[PDB]
Amino acid sequence: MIPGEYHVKPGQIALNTGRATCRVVVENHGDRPIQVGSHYHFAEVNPALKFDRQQAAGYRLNIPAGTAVRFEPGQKREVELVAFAGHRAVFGFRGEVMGPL
Amino acid sequence: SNISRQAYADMFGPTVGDKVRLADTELWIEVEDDLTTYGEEVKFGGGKVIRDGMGQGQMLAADCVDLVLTNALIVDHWGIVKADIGVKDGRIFAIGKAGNPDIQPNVTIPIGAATEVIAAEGKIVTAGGIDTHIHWICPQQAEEALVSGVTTMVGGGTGPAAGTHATTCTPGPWYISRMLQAADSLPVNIGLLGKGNVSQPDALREQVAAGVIGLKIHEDWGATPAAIDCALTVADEMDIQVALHSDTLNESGFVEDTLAAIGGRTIHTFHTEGAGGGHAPDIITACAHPNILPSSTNPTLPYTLNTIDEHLDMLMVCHHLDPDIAEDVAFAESRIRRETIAAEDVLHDLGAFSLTSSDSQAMGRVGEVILRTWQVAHRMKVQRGALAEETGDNDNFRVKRYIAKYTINPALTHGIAHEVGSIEVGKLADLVVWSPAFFGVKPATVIKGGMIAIAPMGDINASIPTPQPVHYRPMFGALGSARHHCRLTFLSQAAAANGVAERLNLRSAIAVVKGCRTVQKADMVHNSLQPNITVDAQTYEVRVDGELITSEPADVLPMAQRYFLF
Amino acid sequence: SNISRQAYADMFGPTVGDKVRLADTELWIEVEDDLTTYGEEVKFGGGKVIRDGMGQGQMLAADCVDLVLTNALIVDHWGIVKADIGVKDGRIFAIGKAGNPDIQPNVTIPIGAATEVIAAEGKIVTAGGIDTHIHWICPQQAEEALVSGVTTMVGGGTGPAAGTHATTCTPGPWYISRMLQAADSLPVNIGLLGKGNVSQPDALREQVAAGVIGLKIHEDWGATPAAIDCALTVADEMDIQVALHSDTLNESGFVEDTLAAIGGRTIHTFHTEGAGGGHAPDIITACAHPNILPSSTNPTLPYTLNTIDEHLDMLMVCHHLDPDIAEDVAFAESRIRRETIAAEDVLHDLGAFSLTSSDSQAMGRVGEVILRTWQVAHRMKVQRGALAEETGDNDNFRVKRYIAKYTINPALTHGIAHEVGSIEVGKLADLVVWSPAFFGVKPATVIKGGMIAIAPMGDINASIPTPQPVHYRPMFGALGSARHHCRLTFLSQAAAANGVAERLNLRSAIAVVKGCRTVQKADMVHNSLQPNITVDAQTYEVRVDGELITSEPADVLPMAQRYFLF
Amino acid sequence: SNISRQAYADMFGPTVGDKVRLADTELWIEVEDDLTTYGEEVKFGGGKVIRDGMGQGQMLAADCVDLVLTNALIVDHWGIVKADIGVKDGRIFAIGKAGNPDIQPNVTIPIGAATEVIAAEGKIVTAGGIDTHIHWICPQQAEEALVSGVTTMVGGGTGPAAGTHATTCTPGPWYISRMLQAADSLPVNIGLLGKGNVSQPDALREQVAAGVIGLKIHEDWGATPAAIDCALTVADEMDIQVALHSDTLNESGFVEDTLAAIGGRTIHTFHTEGAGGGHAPDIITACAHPNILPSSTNPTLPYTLNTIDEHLDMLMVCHHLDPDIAEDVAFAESRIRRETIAAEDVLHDLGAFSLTSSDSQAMGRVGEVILRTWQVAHRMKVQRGALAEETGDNDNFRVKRYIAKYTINPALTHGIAHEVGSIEVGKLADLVVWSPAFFGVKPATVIKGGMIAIAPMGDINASIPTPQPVHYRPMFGALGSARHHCRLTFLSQAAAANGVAERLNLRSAIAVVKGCRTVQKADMVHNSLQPNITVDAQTYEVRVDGELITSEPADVLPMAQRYFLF
Amino acid sequence: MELTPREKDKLLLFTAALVAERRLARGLKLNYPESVALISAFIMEGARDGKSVASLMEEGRHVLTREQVMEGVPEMIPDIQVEATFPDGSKLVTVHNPII
Amino acid sequence: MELTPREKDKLLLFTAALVAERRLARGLKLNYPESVALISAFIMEGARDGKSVASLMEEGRHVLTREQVMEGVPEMIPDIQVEATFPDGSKLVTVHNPII
Ligand code: NI
Ligand code: NI
Ligand code: NI
Ligand code: NI
Ligand code: NI
Ligand code: NI
Repeated sequence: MIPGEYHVKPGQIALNTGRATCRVVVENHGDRPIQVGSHYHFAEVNPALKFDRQQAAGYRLNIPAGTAVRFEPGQKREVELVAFAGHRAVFGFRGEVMGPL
Repeated sequence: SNISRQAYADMFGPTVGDKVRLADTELWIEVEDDLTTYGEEVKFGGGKVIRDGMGQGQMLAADCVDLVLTNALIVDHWGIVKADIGVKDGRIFAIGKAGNPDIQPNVTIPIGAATEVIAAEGKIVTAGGIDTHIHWICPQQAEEALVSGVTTMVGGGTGPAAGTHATTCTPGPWYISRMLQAADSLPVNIGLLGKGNVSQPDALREQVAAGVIGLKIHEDWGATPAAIDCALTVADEMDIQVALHSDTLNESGFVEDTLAAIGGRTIHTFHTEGAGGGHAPDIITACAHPNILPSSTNPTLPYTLNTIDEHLDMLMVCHHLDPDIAEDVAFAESRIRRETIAAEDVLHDLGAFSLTSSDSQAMGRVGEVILRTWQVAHRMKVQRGALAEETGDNDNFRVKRYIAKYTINPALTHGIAHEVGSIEVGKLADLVVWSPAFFGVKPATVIKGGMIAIAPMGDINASIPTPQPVHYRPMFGALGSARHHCRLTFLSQAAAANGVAERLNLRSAIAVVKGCRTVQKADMVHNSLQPNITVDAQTYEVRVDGELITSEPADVLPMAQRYFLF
Repeated sequence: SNISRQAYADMFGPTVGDKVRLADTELWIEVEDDLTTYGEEVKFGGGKVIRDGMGQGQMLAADCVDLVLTNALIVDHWGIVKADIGVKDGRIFAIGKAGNPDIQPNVTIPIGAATEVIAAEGKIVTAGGIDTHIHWICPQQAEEALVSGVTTMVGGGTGPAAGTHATTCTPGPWYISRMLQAADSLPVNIGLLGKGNVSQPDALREQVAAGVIGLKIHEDWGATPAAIDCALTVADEMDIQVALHSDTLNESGFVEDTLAAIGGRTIHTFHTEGAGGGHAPDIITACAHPNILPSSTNPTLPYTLNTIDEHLDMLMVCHHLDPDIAEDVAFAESRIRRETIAAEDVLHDLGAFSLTSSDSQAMGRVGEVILRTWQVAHRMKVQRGALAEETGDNDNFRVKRYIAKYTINPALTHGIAHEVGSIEVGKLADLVVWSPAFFGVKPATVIKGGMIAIAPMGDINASIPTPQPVHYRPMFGALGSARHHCRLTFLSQAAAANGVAERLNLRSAIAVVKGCRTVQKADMVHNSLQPNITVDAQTYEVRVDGELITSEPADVLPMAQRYFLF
Repeated sequence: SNISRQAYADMFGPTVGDKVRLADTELWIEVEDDLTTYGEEVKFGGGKVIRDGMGQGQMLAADCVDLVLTNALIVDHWGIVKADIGVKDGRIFAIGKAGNPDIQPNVTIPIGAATEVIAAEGKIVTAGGIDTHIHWICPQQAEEALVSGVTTMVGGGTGPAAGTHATTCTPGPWYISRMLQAADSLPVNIGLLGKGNVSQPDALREQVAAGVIGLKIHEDWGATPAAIDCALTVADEMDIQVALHSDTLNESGFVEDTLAAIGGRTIHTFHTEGAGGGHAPDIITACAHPNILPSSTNPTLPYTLNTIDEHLDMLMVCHHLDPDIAEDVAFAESRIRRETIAAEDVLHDLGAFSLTSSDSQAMGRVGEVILRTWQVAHRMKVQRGALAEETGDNDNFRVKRYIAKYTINPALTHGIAHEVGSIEVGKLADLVVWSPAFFGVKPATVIKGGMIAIAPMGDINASIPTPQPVHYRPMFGALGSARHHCRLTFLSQAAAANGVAERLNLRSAIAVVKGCRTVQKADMVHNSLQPNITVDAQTYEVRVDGELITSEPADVLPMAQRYFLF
Repeated sequence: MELTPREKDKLLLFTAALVAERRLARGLKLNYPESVALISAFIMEGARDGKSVASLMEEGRHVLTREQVMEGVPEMIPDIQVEATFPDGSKLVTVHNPII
Repeated sequence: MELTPREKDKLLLFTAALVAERRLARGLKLNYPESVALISAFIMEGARDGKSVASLMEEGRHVLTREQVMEGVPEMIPDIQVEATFPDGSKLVTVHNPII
């Protein structure tokens, strides 16, 4: 007996189903580490990360909510992106869109 | 992408199908529904979701909530579901999916710059409890009750005076006025009960016009057919509730005579089992009636090995009885009965008894209403198994039936359900956050009117709020003017119309009671049973439809020695 | 029918002829009268008398009392009697026979639906004490005094500042204003004293107009003939009292010069024995004068084995004296005299000294004014026997003479007897309920303005209010607005007329002082003796009519180690 | 006549040339000046100077001060001098020579009947501290800070909610309104910070118009270039300050990008060393800029043997990080760096870092801002010796440079220096009296608005205020209305103009912030250095002009185990 | 720990009993508050051990005797009451005439 | 003494630990609050003695074992945190999974 214990049924949860995704190879050209959160507009991340910013427009990382991907200096890796939903309006970040799309 | 169910539970709390153990009891709840869109859950923290342009939008204050409880496991009379909770203007705005409509789907609770966040993932959230049997013996009772998870307190008293030690009555205009003023200083919603024992209607009307939301008929002041009729007549015209503690001595008549005096009019019977007071030995038969809203006080809940021994003495100091006077003691055995005490537990499990209450410092424990209600559910599960209404391999229905006993039913009985009593939109945001391991015992956070009023707090000088010693301390929602804005003082319609609030210069928000005369047993949520019950005048055996109703005394109970220092 | 006297006492408290021991002292009081009709006593409880149609009537609130103290043993300057006490609108309504005129005889205190009940059978009830020598060093002093049975506190201070550590003065308009505002937060009636040490009248008038009810002349600020004359001149025109702590150093003159400066004008002399301050070594000779109202501070009361040893050091930290400076220490032996300390006790027994006070945290104990007054009475009974005024085999007169010292006499001295000071109709209901075994030590209930403000209270979560731990806790009468309604802030007539209360937005009830210039030694109840007293300048021996006045130091005292944990 | 220097010091405190040790540190201050006329010093007590016609004059209240602190040793950014301090109308009236112009020479601070006295001979007096990094996690924080010597608290929060646990933000109009109301109940001056993380200006303007005096930009809500620009634009038009906790993850850019976003606009950088948050690993390079006002939070001050070990864990519970998530932990080593932690101490000694703060219960200790600031000064003296600016054989300059860090500089940074921050005429009388042996650890008296609000107080029932147990207890300046009159609630100019105070019915005095946009690094008193600093991206080594900046970890510190029970 | 007000209040009872305990050990005759605290604390530990209410109501009368307390003390304590968490929850124990 | 609020607050932790200490001595299995108080107090004394944060984070895991506490208690205490005045000032000690 463990007070307040869970009895989670086994299996998995499919995340962000029914949405467009794409894979992008990203490389950290900066000299300091960079970490990106799950809902950040990927196209507006730190300029030191080199990748096809055009393809990443309107996308965010296809990872569980609240997690992140770290890029050590010189690190190269392919990441999977998932498209923003809702109104598909972007405000904030580096201020590159500040509107729909 | 994909995530395993266990890792998911660890990050955002349990989801549909997952079961959770309530504290150290044998009760298990199962998430019936989840209002989220997997992958779009909102979480706060460094690099998390709730950030500008992401999980937080660009709306103005008017277009977003003031507070959001993220990933909560709601346990209420209407369901056990996973969802975000939005609070706006001190009230429940919505139960749904929170976030930013700009980039996320299905957002019903918008989060903006003006939104504070409470992380509830892994926690159970319930409405604040409502205790309708409070003896205002001392003001310290409010903090004790708030700490246990009770946010509304209805009762009567003037302090440690004989009348109050024995009855829930705030006698007359002057004392009623004084207590209403004092009420502004307490961090719980409050409603007062006047002395209803009089055979002259005007004496009662004055009290209602002064501010009480109900009248207590108590035998110590004379619970006679004349007094009862008078109180009910006034209650019927002023829309206030009547609470009853009948004639234990059978001095003016037996239970059938009292029932006859009531004449089918709506009335809340206090401690219906009788140990707390009432026609010996069959006051319990009252729960069979359509116009009777029955409640239990907590010392007899649940039936344990030490219950009887303890009661024989407790019943002396409360009612000012003399152990040296034969008549003052000889009736003890007629008032404390193993037979009705064992039956009371089953009657709750069947939904015949609809409310639980304390009877604070007058044969009841103010900080144990919630705790004891769950101990009874545990004991009944252990002894009787699944309820006829249960579905699935969980105790979901039993949980909804019992939580209703100290939340929505007390609210309905006293005409305040339009304001408090459950987690429904528009109601005051009186919420309690619980860690599953401490459910019903020690809350993580107690929210009043949308502001945290009390919570466990560690070393004030520490680098974080968690270092020892951790103990409950008053928060901003309990301070001066902020407190006034987050609590309600309930008044009768007549008092509200007479300008009583302005006259006494009451600072807190005011609410008016209504619908006290129209509620009946059928309106009690999940507890509307009207059993054909009888009590043998000689053996004291309780029977429903001829079958004997009884249970066995517990030797050990959950939510006890594992959690308390003393 | 018939009932034996013992069983009667056990049920309703003692009656005419019965004697009662005061705590663990040698003092015995005897009930002088009983206002009841035997068989018609009112008692509250299950099946008792105070019930609808029985001991409780059908009247409206306006025609019955709000509170009734049943079967009380009143101990006041006017008598020691058994009676019910009625309280209406926060004031004493009547002392008599309570009940319902419909079925009972001789009812003078009607009980109705609007009446709360306090069962006082077996208890002694007294007026609340009045301490007129308070140094407002810290606000915590109020709770300490209230717990001991003191309900009115007169004094001066701004907090833990040097001026206040040494003198009872709230210096000027700004500080006076600030303290009056702070006063609303304390559960005792309060009146402030300004700094009276100035030779320019206007500087004093401003202070009186600001709100003080008196002026303290203290040697630390310069108790010179010029300052004294100035203060008295202002006192005579503004109807406020002057408290004096004379020139111990004999710097400006001897006691005869100060007396000459006073010029027959009314004045309250603080700690008249001198240890607390005053012309060394004969300030005590002041009690011989008609215009002098003399009081004692409590550390010298009563003369014990440890008194002298303790005083030599205490007299340093208070007045900011340097033990390394010869002049600051050499006078210690001139200020602390065994001779006058032993005489002071007898002077109280004879009625030459009329008041007792504390001198809170400046050579005095705030929670021991009442306690010490009774210890002196005990010690005097033990040493001198019955007073010339006693009648019967009891200490009734000695008890009335001593209770007057901290109740009615302080009230008369400061012009507030029209409001407080005794249990008489029309006065504010500041009452203290005591169990005989704890009389003068630890009260059962402290009532302020008709609401219980503090009382011993057990476990808040318990089934009854009696379980341990039991300790004093604030009640509703001490909460916010209810407190404001049950306490009085005393103002000078000029301040009251100037609209000071409205200007500072004072929330409590306001009372105005009056009759401070017309009281004289002859007006002090049971303590009006003007002895022909002399003090030998060399031996310090006190003599009255040539006879030496002295007493012996106590090794053990009642109301001490049997009651206190530390 | 003549008196020896030692006897003089013992009587009136030290004078010109005398040195004093600060607590148990190695820091020594030397009295630079004395404003008295030898032989004419004012001292209070029996037979002392402050008496009618002597050191006290005949003036009316308007012509003399309400309070005088006699013979104080002032330690402020402008000097270390001996003088009397006059307080009138709750503000500093004069620093000079007190007394009576009638008989004494050079009197600049007149003492009359309306004057209270605080004896400060032998004590050090300083302005009250100002903590600008408060997380309003619980109200108990105010008493803790006041006890340590901090009288103004600026920060944000709604209580123990996730958002507040992590950031100093009071989100939106409703919560801002509620906290402003709650603020009236606390004995410290208060100013709130809103959530500045939004890319829509109107959402920020509403918050400023609601009452906040600044906006906190925090990474947990998204410290992006867009959010930063938006907050600063609003700050520039509404004259409020912006506090920054940058993007530690380097998610939106590196430190150079954030600096670029700031664009030379005025901004207060929180915990500039970075352990508390900020671009890893070079946020510290911000102190090189003219528009940046840099502060430190206190856990890293000063560098000790246990610092690193402790931080690795503390940085988890604050920001809601998961130790099981690689990304949530892997960066710990990038945020907690021995290199920058050791350099921070030297940067303070050089005047590159201008403020100290707590970061209450979110990686900081509310009661240790003052204490830790002095521990750093001690450690730097020990390691580096005299500062280039020192003159004489004392640490006078180092003391002025460090006291400015928690007094005047925080005041200037947030636009409240016109009201508080130092002991200068016209400023609110928020003063702290210290015994030299307890300097910076446990104060003798804490004065707010001219009334003592908290001080150590002994046994309430004792004959004097000094008997044990002695512990801090609230005084009159912390009670109800008196408190409202002695504290300030700071509002933005827009809020003040909109009638927010009247709308929420705020009872305390109101002050308006101004000059938040015009302050720059050059305005920081004694701490205006803009070093050419660099941080090696790989080694994390801090360099100024190419030279390595570092220090050694302390094994034992003063103001620690010798003073605390736990 | 998450101590509620009632748990903290009992810490005061416990500490008061520590005082009495040491004094009794020195061989002193206990006064009123010391006697109440000593017996009360004994009952609380009894409940922690799992003793029944019935057993404690009895055992509580054998903690202090008339020769271990000051004169008049037994008469000042007609009974002692205290609640504690038994295995079956909070229960009230009333000890009548505890000092004989 | 001039005790600040934080010092007084710690007196409450200390007293709570005295309770647990006596119960463990009687041979009882400690509950939740007793376990937290006992281990916490141990750490505070450790700091008074001058032990390092690193040492205490380790030693704290050997105060109580799974057989000395009630069922479910170890799971109710994933960690214990307490601050105290070390020779080098106040420091936070976090003991992970203290009961094994
Ligand atoms: Ni009842
Ligand atoms: Ni009741
Ligand atoms: Ni005096
Ligand atoms: Ni005095
Ligand atoms: Ni930060
Ligand atoms: Ni912070």
